[PDB]
Amino acid sequence: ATQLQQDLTGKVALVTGAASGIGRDIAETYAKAGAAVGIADINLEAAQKTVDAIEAAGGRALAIAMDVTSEAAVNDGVQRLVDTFGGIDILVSNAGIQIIDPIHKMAFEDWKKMLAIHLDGAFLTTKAAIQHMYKDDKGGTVIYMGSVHSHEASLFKAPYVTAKHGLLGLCRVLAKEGAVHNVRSHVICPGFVKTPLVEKQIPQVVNDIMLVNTVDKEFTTVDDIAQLALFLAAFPTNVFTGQSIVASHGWFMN
Amino acid sequence: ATQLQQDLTGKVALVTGAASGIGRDIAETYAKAGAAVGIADINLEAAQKTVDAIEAAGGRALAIAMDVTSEAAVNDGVQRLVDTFGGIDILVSNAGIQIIDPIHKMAFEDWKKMLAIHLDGAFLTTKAAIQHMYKDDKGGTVIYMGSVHSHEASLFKAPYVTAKHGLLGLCRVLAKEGAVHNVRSHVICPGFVKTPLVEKQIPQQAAEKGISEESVVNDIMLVNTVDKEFTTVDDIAQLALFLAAFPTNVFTGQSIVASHGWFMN
Amino acid sequence: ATQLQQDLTGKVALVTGAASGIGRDIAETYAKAGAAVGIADINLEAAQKTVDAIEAAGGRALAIAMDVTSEAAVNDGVQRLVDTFGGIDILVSNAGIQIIDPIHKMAFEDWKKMLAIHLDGAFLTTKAAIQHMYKDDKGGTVIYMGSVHSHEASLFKAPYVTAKHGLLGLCRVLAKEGAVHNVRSHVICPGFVKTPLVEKQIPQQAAEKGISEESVVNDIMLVNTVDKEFTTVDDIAQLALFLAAFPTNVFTGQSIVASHGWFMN
Amino acid sequence: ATQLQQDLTGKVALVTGAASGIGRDIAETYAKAGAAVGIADINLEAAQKTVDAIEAAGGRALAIAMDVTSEAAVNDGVQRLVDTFGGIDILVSNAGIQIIDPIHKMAFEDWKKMLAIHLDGAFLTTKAAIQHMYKDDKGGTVIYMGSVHSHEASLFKAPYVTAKHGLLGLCRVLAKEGAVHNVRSHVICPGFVKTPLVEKQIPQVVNDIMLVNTVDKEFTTVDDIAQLALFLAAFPTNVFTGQSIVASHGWFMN
Ligand SMILES: NC(=O)c1ccc[n+]([C@@H]2O[C@H](COP(=O)([O-])OP(=O)(O)OC[C@H]3O[C@@H](n4cnc5c(N)ncnc54)[C@H](O)[C@@H]3O)[C@@H](O)[C@H]2O)c1
Ligand SMILES: NC(=O)c1ccc[n+]([C@@H]2O[C@H](COP(=O)([O-])OP(=O)(O)OC[C@H]3O[C@@H](n4cnc5c(N)ncnc54)[C@H](O)[C@@H]3O)[C@@H](O)[C@H]2O)c1
Ligand SMILES: NC(=O)c1ccc[n+]([C@@H]2O[C@H](COP(=O)([O-])OP(=O)(O)OC[C@H]3O[C@@H](n4cnc5c(N)ncnc54)[C@H](O)[C@@H]3O)[C@@H](O)[C@H]2O)c1
Ligand SMILES: NC(=O)c1ccc[n+]([C@@H]2O[C@H](COP(=O)([O-])OP(=O)(O)OC[C@H]3O[C@@H](n4cnc5c(N)ncnc54)[C@H](O)[C@@H]3O)[C@@H](O)[C@H]2O)c1
Ligand SMILES: CCC(=O)CC(=O)O
Ligand SMILES: CCC(=O)CC(=O)O
Ligand SMILES: CCC(=O)CC(=O)O
Ligand SMILES: CCC(=O)CC(=O)O
Repeated sequence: ATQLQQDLTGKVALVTGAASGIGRDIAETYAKAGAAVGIADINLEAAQKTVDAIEAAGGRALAIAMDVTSEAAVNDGVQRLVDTFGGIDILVSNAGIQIIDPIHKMAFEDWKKMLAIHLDGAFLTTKAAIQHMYKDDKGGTVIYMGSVHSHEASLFKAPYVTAKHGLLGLCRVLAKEGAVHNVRSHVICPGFVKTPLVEKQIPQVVNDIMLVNTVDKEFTTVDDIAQLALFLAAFPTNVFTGQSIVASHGWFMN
Repeated sequence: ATQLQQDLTGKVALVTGAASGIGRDIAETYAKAGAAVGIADINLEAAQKTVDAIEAAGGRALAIAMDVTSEAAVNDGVQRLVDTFGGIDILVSNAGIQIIDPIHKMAFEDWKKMLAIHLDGAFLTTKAAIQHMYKDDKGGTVIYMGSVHSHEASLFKAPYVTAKHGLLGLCRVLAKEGAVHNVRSHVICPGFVKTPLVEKQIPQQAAEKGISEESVVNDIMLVNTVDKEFTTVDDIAQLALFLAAFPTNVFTGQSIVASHGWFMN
Repeated sequence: ATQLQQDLTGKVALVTGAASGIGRDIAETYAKAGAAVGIADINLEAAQKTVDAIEAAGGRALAIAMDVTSEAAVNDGVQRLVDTFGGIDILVSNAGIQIIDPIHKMAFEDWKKMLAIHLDGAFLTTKAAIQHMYKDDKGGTVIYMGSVHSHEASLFKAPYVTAKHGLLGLCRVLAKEGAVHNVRSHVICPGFVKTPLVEKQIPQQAAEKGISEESVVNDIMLVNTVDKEFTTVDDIAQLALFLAAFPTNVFTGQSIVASHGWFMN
Repeated sequence: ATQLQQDLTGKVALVTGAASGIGRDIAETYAKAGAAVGIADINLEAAQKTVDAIEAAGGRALAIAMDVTSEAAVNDGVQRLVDTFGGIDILVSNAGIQIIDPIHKMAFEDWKKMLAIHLDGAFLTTKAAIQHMYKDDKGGTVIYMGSVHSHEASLFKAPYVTAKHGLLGLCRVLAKEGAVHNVRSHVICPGFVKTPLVEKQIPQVVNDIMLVNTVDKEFTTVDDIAQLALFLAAFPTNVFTGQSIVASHGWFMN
């Protein structure tokens, strides 16, 4: 007989985009599970508010100014975490934005900004993290925040769908490369969640366009994603390495 | 901030194939979490041994003689569980066998036996279970035991690969039909696990091919893992408990591959 | 610089379900390309009508009474084609029916009938065909008629979706086993095609739901196409001829979806 | 009864990376089928040699200097084609390179160069092409050159696998957006082909690493890919819009 593992005591996690939404719930969930957590965001003030809440709730956290499009900012922020907490056991590459336009109208600047945040961010944070994890084959976990848009398309989201599909590719290479150093990789693929990234979109409908391909017309929640991220991060074996897991109430059945 | 849910207190589960291997660990893990478990298997005596181990640890279980190929045996055993513990919240359709032969040699009766156990067993237990779960839209969880062989093929396993592919289809239909009744469906897709279904295969293939058992394991069975590791019964029982206990229906219709990087879904 | 190959001169094809719909067009298209075609279907008279149209256009065909659920009927009909035209180069396993009911209402005998036609029919015709194709490693092409329902689910179609998922598995195993004998396998996955199997469904679902036939077509059947278009029998016959005539085994084990953007594979 | 369609008489195609390998066979195949073909390459001299061969073989072609990473070079080259032949009916986005390194060793410059060629090239050529195709809903075909690495990973190819996965995403969005203007999109996914991109790799093995996941230990050929590209380009209906088709001798069964 067995039981679920969820203790991250002694572990150090870095979550990008951790000032808000899904990242913030993953960070606070990891801190409640006993991890020391780096709150990495381009918004340093918002990151420090998250850290203050985590510390008041009895956890350990560090606010890290990090534009994930910048090699220097990624390398310096990972080093700050390692200097502060002694290492890095978990990376969640979660920072993201949305920019909506049809391909024939979309600015090339907006295309490149989307790939810079979603794909360059994923590459830079992965490379920095695994350089530490590969030391003495101690290993670690890398989770990418994908989407149902890793697996299928929607109108007017060309660069987002391109990026979220690409994150599967990066995850699958890291599973192969990382195996020899005890590094496992996963992609979590949510459906729509009522974060600021989405409550933004609703004004600029729920049952008829956004939840139309769910089986039950339910939003995915931040706690759905944070529970799956804790289950993966705490998992005692590398059995899930290379996998994507869709959390979408039946929108794309993987 | 949140945390994992793993409490099945007050829940009733039926696990087919629970005398052995993956099903036995899922049943014992569900009982440890507070579920009452129906142990459904071909022989009452073999099922009763799993019941004995659950009762020794302070859990509640019932041995159910159920050949999942039989409509009457499936209907009668599901009714016995409901009559005993008051309902059914969780079905795990897990009973299986392996018959190995290339298509051009495979006996038609072996093809039919394989689809009956894997596919008719999944239909019959599903239909009997959701009759109860659909009542007053109480709802429940149906888990199918698929495989990496739900998603790709291996030599000499046509009916097995056909069946494990088919179970994704049944799960996807049940996700759509069950939603209005609070029924969620899932497929767990293990890589090789060293149950008796596999431990039998190792000496056999070593002798046929005239290679070491190490070669069978490393160059044939685990050749497409990234790390040359078997999946374990505890891997699959932890995933089954994570899904059975999950507080929302967010995973309904999904397959999750637990294979050490053999087919990256 | 290259060009398409579409010459089947000197080839012998067997198409199951070729009295009607998708199978009839594939058979007539293969004959036009110079193949001799076995028209296999439940009734000799219905199959003979397809043979009549092929002969009128200057082609060679044979009506074969074959219930693909029967091992003896399948073995006897494959032998008749081989005895008549000297061999079998191409199998298209296409015979099918649709039975619509939600899982909780579906008769077990309807589940079993569906898997027998789609899955036992695919095993039996495959095994009988490759006995011949494996001789002297002459080789050949096996095409399964899958569906979008090979890859995703719809309400009330559990056995159909289970079967069409299963055919991907059988195709993937045959790709691995057949390679050493120059046998290649493929699954064609159409969206909705207005054959009699579908034209029957439109009035029926309009009457049950109390909606227009336009609504059945646009809001139910084609709702997940990008352009609200049916797939056609000529779409599927052109893909079948492209695959049957292809000069290399480059597509072996693949499924190709022909669905106007309904499931993008 | 029906038959295969392969006549491109009256049609205008643009193939990127058309000076060499798969692109060159697609271009010459389209020209033999009666299309006027733009031979778009960063190597203008190599492009003009391809054009000379096509013209001597009795076809129509135009050499177009085009770095697909450059918005200006893409827009100017598409306009040159349209000015010369009267429009654009077919785009094959095929230009590519390979850069091999593990994630922990890979230069960030090499990551960005790979995404610039594979993904920015695809975006820029698509946007330019569909602006013409969308005029009076005349429509057209866009084919991306993916890979088995659209669908699964190999060691030491993080940016390539990321890019080829991303091309599925872009194709699936264009199928949805393009449908209202009679534009269809496809991805062709070859396994290994003995082009210069690969005969390069063999020195720097065949049966045991490169063809190990094929069912028959065969290379994919340039004519395999060119036949599939002609079959799609000539297809009388939009039935295959949004689809990827794997041509790999059983390496990844889609
Ligand atoms: N909300 C949804 O429906 C949904 C669904 C599936 C996937 N996603 C993905 O989840 C992730 C998080 O999205 P969210 O909904 O929580 O959004 P959010 O806007 O609530 O949070 C995103 C965070 O990323 C930060 N950020 C933005 N650009 C950054 C940069 N260059 N460097 C560092 N930090 C940066 C923002 O400041 C913010 O704190 C994204 O990758 C998104 O694509 C969201
Ligand atoms: N072991 C593996 O590597 C592996 C990997 C992937 C999937 N699976 C699947 O896991 C499931 C469990 O297999 P396992 O490895 O634990 O094997 P196992 O042999 O240890 O257990 C299977 C159980 O099923 C029972 N069973 C067989 N036919 C039955 C029938 N008609 N009615 C009722 N019970 C029946 C057996 O008696 C046995 O107790 C099967 O569906 C199998 O295909 C196994
Ligand atoms: N029409 C669609 O929209 C569609 C879409 C995807 C897949 N399909 C598949 O295409 C195939 C052909 O269907 P269709 O639409 O042309 O239908 P159809 O009814 O026009 O033709 C099916 C043929 O199969 C024959 N058949 C049925 N049971 C048989 C058996 N036991 N033995 C031998 N022959 C038998 C029928 O007599 C008939 O001639 C089926 O496998 C179906 O599932 C159809
Ligand atoms: N060869 C294979 O095994 C294989 C397999 C699958 C996919 N692919 C893909 O097929 C496509 C063609 O590859 P190939 O093997 O024919 O390679 P190749 O090297 O033979 O041809 C590539 C061509 O692209 C051109 N090119 C490079 N950078 C460019 C740029 N910035 N702008 C414009 N043109 C540029 C080169 O000059 C060359 O003429 C690529 O996208 C590749 O990823 C190749
Ligand atoms: C990917 C689902 C999500 O991130 C909402 C959106 O599509 O903008
Ligand atoms: C998928 C089931 C397994 O790992 C054992 C088998 O293939 O016989
Ligand atoms: C997939 C077969 C089809 O389009 C008709 C049906 O679903 O009944
Ligand atoms: C994608 C297959 C190919 O392009 C060869 C390679 O992996 O470099």
